[PDB]
Amino acid sequence: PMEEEEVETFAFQAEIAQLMSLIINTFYSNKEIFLRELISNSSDALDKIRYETLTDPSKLDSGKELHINLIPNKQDRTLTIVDTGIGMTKADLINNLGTIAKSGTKAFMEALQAGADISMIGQFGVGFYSAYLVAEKVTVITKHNDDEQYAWESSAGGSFTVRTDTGEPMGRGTKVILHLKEDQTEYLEERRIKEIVKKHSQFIGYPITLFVE
Repeated sequence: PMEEEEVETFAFQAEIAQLMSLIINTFYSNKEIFLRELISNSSDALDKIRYETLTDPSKLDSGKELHINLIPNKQDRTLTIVDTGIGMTKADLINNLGTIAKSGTKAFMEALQAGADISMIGQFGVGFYSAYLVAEKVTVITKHNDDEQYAWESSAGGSFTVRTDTGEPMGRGTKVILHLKEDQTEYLEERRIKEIVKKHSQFIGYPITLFVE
């Protein structure tokens, strides 16, 4: 018979929701920043796992490769960004960069002592939301070794849903699926992608691969 997947609906915090409204209902010229910020999330996520392995190498069972993969789908009108980073936990998903702000990143304190550098955008509620400059809806599927695989999703409107993901398991890392707006079909070209990544993501200490259909 059918299975009833568990679902949970939350609302964006007041100022975040208004920011979401601002982004979508206002025209911006330099929309291309979306890729730079999203790549930063992936690299920072890779830095998280990078530092995990020095103190606990067994976290690499779910994957040792550290890279960013771009998968454009010209037929679906979707741009998929996948990384093999630390992945996100149910806590990190809901307490994302935006909900927790001006509170101070707790992990950063102990991470600093472990020898970690400042490369963890987990508080600044601005970078991640750049996805809505090009996409109408973004879904983020992630799994962290210490947690299950979850799917976060929202079409703005002040609300967002989270659910346990029964789909394809990535092992470890982050999968962000951007549903680009109809007027944003330019970012489905392999050339346009390279244009942005070379320019904005040139100083990435990890391999970047674009899968061109």
